[PDB]
Amino acid sequence: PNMLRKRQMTVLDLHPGSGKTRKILPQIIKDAIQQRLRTAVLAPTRVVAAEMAEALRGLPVRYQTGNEIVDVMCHATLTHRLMSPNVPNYNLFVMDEAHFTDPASIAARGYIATKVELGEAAAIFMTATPPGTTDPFPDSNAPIHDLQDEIPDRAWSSGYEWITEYAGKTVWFVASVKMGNEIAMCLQRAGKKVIQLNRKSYDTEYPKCKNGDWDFVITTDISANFGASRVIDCRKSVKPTILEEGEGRVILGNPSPITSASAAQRRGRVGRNPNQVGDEYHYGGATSEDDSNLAHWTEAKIMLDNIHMPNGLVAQLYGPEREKAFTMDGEYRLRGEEKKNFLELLRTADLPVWLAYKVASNGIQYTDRKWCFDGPRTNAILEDNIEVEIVTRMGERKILKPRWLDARVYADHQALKWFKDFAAGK
Repeated sequence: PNMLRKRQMTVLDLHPGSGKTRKILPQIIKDAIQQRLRTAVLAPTRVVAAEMAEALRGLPVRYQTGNEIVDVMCHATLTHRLMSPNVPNYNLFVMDEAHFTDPASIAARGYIATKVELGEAAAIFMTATPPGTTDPFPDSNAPIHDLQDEIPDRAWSSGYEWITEYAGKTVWFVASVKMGNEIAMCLQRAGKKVIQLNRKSYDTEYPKCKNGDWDFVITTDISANFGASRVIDCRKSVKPTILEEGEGRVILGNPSPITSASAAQRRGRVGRNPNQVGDEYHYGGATSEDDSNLAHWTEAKIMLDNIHMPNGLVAQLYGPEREKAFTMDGEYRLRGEEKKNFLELLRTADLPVWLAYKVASNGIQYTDRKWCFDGPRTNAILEDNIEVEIVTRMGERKILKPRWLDARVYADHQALKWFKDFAAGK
């Protein structure tokens, strides 16, 4: 209850499997309402806000993704609102999964930390792996066998007997959906039942695990729980990376080492049941915290620079994250029409922050799509081995050749489809 008073930043380092959302969160919220604190409760991802709504039943809470003083929203709803000209004076912020390195999450932590430092609010960040984490092997409810193994990143014809011999359930984190599919098909040829949880997520696949009739779930990301007694972790992921070369570019790099926080979260899927001994975590490479060129640090700073504060001052990243990229505070601030264009490119067109910033900072209007087509011929986007063409709503056929390339807009067929609609003026 005391943690709720202004000027306190509390990190609840709760090791994986402690049920923070389900037990600890409701008590905090009950104490907040009791103390009449205007409270923002922040969820990172799709499911967590909903899991919060059930956890917080009976409590006067308002969900935003009449008289309630507690608001539940995604990390990103807060950040997008903060940048706009349209946010309550929260006395308390509670951020669940406060390790997420989505740019809007990083920016949200910076804003919150800044408000707490000013003595304007209190905050509680809940996560097993808080920012500044370096330990991939945190505590668990049951001991876990940590095993360094060579992990395949493609189909195998022989060897790797330990993978297929195992009798229990395995979650295998792979570096890419493509790689995941090769592996899944491999395992299926070996008689294993496999679920690929990527963006067939809440299709059949998400609650296809609850039936329990599977041997492996192959996934790239986010670490709801399953029946797993074993995790296989390639310990790599493909990350958007900024290349400062030309007029600048964002690439999706070859698979690179994950952070210790990510490794800990992956490992933390197992060892959760104090009556189940022998769970295993097999990992295939080192972690790294050297990731200053990840797009998200710069994108977080772009967002923070664009949140106006009262003291004329610029919010800063949360302390342990400040070192991830040093710029002069305010460097990325946009004003007037450029800022309006930037927000529209973010909220309507859903462009990545970096790309929205490049377009708006070059004085381009939201509705002017010429930049999608007037880049150098080296920038032509190719899909299934041919130049991508669109027909604009004006009746012109154009090759998609953007002035700035952000690989996230052509990462998958669906990303490229959305970007083509955008380029055409749909």
